[PDB]
Amino acid sequence: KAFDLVVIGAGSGGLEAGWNAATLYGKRVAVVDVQTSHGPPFYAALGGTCVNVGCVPKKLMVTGAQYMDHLRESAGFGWEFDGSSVKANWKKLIAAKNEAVLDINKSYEGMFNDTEGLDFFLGWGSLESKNVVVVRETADPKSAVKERLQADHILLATGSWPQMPAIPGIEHCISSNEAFYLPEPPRRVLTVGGGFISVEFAGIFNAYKPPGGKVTLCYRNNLILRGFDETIREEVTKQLTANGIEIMTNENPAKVSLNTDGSKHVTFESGKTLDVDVVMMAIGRIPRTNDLQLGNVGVKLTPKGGVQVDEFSRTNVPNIYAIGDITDRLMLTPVAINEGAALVDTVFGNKPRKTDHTRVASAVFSIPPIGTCGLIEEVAAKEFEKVAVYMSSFTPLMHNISGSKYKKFVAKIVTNHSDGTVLGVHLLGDGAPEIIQAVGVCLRLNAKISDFYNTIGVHPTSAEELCSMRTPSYYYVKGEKMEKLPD
Amino acid sequence: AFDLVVIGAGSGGLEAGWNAATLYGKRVAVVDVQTSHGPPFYAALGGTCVNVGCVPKKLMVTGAQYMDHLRESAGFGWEFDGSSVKANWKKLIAAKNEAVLDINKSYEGMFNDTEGLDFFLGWGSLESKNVVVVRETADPKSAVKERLQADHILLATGSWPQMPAIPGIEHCISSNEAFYLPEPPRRVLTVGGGFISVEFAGIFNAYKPPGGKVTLCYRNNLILRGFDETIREEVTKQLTANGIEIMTNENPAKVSLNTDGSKHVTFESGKTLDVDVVMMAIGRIPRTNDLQLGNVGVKLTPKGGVQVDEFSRTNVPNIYAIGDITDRLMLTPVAINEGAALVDTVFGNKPRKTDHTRVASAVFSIPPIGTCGLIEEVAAKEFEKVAVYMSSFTPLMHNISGSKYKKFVAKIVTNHSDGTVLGVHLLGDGAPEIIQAVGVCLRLNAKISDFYNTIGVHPTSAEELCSMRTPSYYYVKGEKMEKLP
Ligand SMILES: Cc1cc2nc3c(=O)[nH]c(=O)nc-3n(C[C@H](O)[C@H](O)[C@H](O)COP(=O)(O)OP(=O)(O)OC[C@H]3O[C@@H](n4cnc5c(N)ncnc54)[C@H](O)[C@@H]3O)c2cc1C
Ligand SMILES: Cc1cc2nc3c(=O)[nH]c(=O)nc-3n(C[C@H](O)[C@H](O)[C@H](O)COP(=O)(O)OP(=O)(O)OC[C@H]3O[C@@H](n4cnc5c(N)ncnc54)[C@H](O)[C@@H]3O)c2cc1C
Ligand SMILES: FC(F)(F)CNCC#Cc1nc(-c2ccc3c(ccn3CCC3CCNCC3)c2)sc1C1(N2CCCC2)CCCCC1
Ligand SMILES: FC(F)(F)CNCC#Cc1nc(-c2ccc3c(ccn3CCC3CCNCC3)c2)sc1C1(N2CCCC2)CCCCC1
Repeated sequence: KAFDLVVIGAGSGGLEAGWNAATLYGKRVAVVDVQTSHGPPFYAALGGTCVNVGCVPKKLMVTGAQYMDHLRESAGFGWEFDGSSVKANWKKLIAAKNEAVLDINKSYEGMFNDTEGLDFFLGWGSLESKNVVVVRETADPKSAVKERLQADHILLATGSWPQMPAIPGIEHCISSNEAFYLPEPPRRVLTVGGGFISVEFAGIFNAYKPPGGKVTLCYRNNLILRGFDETIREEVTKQLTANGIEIMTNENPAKVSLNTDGSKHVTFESGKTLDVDVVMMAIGRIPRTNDLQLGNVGVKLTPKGGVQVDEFSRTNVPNIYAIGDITDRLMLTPVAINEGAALVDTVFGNKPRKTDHTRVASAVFSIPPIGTCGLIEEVAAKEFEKVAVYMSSFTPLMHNISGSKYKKFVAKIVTNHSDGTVLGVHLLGDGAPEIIQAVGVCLRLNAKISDFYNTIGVHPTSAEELCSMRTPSYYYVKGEKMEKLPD
Repeated sequence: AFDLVVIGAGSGGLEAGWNAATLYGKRVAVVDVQTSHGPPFYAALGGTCVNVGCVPKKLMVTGAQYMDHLRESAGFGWEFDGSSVKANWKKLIAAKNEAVLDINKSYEGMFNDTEGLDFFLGWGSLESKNVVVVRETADPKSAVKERLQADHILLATGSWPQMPAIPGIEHCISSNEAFYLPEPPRRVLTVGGGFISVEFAGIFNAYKPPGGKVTLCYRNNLILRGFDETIREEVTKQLTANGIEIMTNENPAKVSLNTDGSKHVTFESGKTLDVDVVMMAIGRIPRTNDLQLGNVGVKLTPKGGVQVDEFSRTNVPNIYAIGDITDRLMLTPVAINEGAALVDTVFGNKPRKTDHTRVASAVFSIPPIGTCGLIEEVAAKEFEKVAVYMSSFTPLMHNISGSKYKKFVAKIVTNHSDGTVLGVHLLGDGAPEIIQAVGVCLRLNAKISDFYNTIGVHPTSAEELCSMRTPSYYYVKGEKMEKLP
């Protein structure tokens, strides 16, 4: 079996590369993955982490969680019903999520069956030589060989995996993988970590918890969501707290033990203790390099765990490439897709293309959600002499009527004040993920603040706030925050 | 005397008045017929948008969307006593009224606390080229309250619902009265295919009592003329899917009262229909009749609008007109923009004119619409080679929500000679929020490549705009075809 391209990992980046190479350039492509559908024992499968245990199921479950707010908020608009009859059925949510993910799994299987020159191989891929991918029954190099795929080009696209801390009792904890299949919703749950996964699941568990429940989120440092706009970091903290979620900053689990009833007794480094039914570790994700036998061929890793690549996704070994989370840069599905498409254009279409990793728009599906693109102000302050910050914060009108007055919308714009170029936009509130997409197009066009405030607004929307800010709220000159420019 | 007298304390009038008083310290007078919302005049301090337009409409559509939320929650495991569910229209209106009144009071405070900015209650009209007379009523013979001497006069009285001349028209309401119905109508007929008719059809559909039915009729074949045709057809389907009856090629010919107070509607086709409310939403016309424009010779357009040049100047020197009274784009942000540009031009020697192209707008139907720029059939007449990029899909949540019919539609129209985006048209939840930043993109003359080379935000409906790289069909010399010749 001799192929133009062998892809290890049928995920976001791998599938884009395979589909493009086969359909746009008529190449013979083989793609390897460990399962054809979502779930245990391997969780990720055909379609990748995003489809199976990532963006897709997460979005469906956050959507379900939002109905706790919708039901309560409907009363302010005249909707009446027996509030004591409201119950949330977790099994129905999981079952419905499983059907939707499975429909995607089945669709991708049909893609392979019907696309000439695009073949799927079930098993574990690893590097035997520079031009041979071996597929084995299990991740263990001692397992039986299923196929040896001769490859002119090899693409490593195995994604990432939850990082689990080595504390006593870690075996009593779960990761996001298992959270997607919990048989019942935890009455008490501890989500460990300050990143988007911990925050998003905290909102899910908070909505579906049985009566007398409580969600606690802990984070080793002082403020959650490191890397996001600081104003938004503080606001989501308040709006999470306002919805019943306890946030434990400057705390970190030291050990976990079992109570007689099966619940978990958590002890933190500070000495505090907490009894919960589930402990979900979401402290990070690390590149999935352990099963590929990279040493057989000499593929180098970076000082971090990621496969080292240049801007064209080339490793140090000729004709072996790597994209997506395994490179440990921006762990986002659309980035992996773009890298895979650019790689195929470069290798097979003599159209050199490289992914732009700046000005990438992204979102956090907390409740309310975050939408962001570009630099935060403290980063821009170290790269530009004069930086201006335009800021607007307000409780939308519907939320004064709804009774959720804590739901303040935040809109921030960071600019290079020398010429007004927009460096970053940061949004908190309903619709922020949908708003920020086209803002990404604006930033690619090097839009200036005047391009925004001279655009006529759409009324009434939250987005029009971005076109209503023409005077900076404060500045950073040579890195120093100040309300007004010197002179 | 006054540097500026503004007739109409609405979107454009208040922007013009506020800017002139605070940015240039000019002495400004503003006239309006009411200080707070509601009958008999409905519009008041704050304009149509605040009192009987964008703001209350948005609140009431938000309330209407909960009918879908309550139903769709079941697909995600939520249950509750469905038989205990009631949509309390009176609570909605009461909540809406207090929100609008709070805005009325806010503008009331603005006038009291801003020097050089004064408000006069009454009906304004043109006595001469430098005199605005304020009377007690719209009747030109009613008692005079004030005579405002003005170096500059701004006409900003907005528009008014159009009503057809059919027997029994008096028994029909407009959008004005719809905001104050004491009870939600069990059976309602909304007349017209425009955005007001569609938006209120969804409001009435959500709050109607048991056994209710919303019917929308339009005199031609397809509602929402002027919007993208793919969206026009898909909106029709999704309105039908939610229980709204859409009567195309039908037009009321007469209305009479039944013995129970309901209305008996006879159509031109001979069909009949009994409803509790008939809402006329066939158009909006410039509100010029009460101004006595003949006293000074302000010329009107053949369609009834106050004729203005690019800087909002009438044919009479030092008399200007902005907003819906000009019969251009009847949008609040446009009126605001025209008002600010006028003041900058007149009182700041910084000539500014409003750009009326590539303006983003929205329809808060269920599902909503977001649009900016040209539709393809207009572009086809204006450009030799036009490409249309089209994508339809079911958002993830609607695979399990129980509303499979809620397709999201994304359309991009470009000048295929250079790929310049000429229009973007969206249908589905989030479209109003998505299209705002698209307006910034069109200002920057974004090309289709600028969209599909931008990395998407996943999972969102908006990322579909960055996923269309190949045209679905073209227009060449106005001729539709799948492939180029
Ligand atoms: C809970 C969660 C939520 C997320 N939400 C979002 C979001 O909202 N937006 C967003 O942009 N990103 C999100 N991400 C990130 C996104 O899922 C990843 O960045 C993206 O899936 C990376 O794709 P990839 O091609 O690098 O690898 P993946 O998509 O992870 O695909 C890797 C595939 O390789 C397979 N594989 C692994 N080892 C082998 C082997 N030896 N042989 C054969 N196959 C193998 C796996 O089964 C897997 O299917 C989320 C991630 C998580 C965990
Ligand atoms: C139901 C509905 C929904 C709408 N929704 C939207 C939307 O979502 N988005 C959007 O952009 N636009 C919307 N519009 C349009 C928007 O309301 C108008 O385009 C905007 O208000 C125009 O403002 P203006 O300054 O032209 O006049 P207006 O804001 O209408 O103000 C005119 C004012 O002048 C006063 N007046 C009139 N005659 C006299 C007189 N003789 N003397 C003194 N005062 C007088 C009136 O009382 C009124 O307050 C909607 C309109 C309606 C009817
Ligand atoms: F939520 C998700 F967004 F994740 C859902 N998945 C998105 C997708 C997809 C997709 N499905 C394809 C698909 C799916 C099924 C298919 C075929 C070809 C044949 N079949 C099955 C046959 C049936 C019946 C005949 N009509 C076509 C479908 C293609 S190709 C494809 C694209 N991607 C490439 C790889 C990643 C996704 C192709 C390029 C444009 C964007 C989407
Ligand atoms: F539809 C909306 F809901 F959006 C309407 N509200 C929008 C607004 C406003 C606004 N309010 C003002 C306002 C409102 C109240 C004010 C003052 C100055 C003094 N006051 C009184 C404040 C007192 C304080 C005590 N409590 C009573 C009110 C100013 S000035 C003003 C702005 N425009 C002015 C005219 C049109 C809008 C100013 C320029 C930026 C846009 C908004």
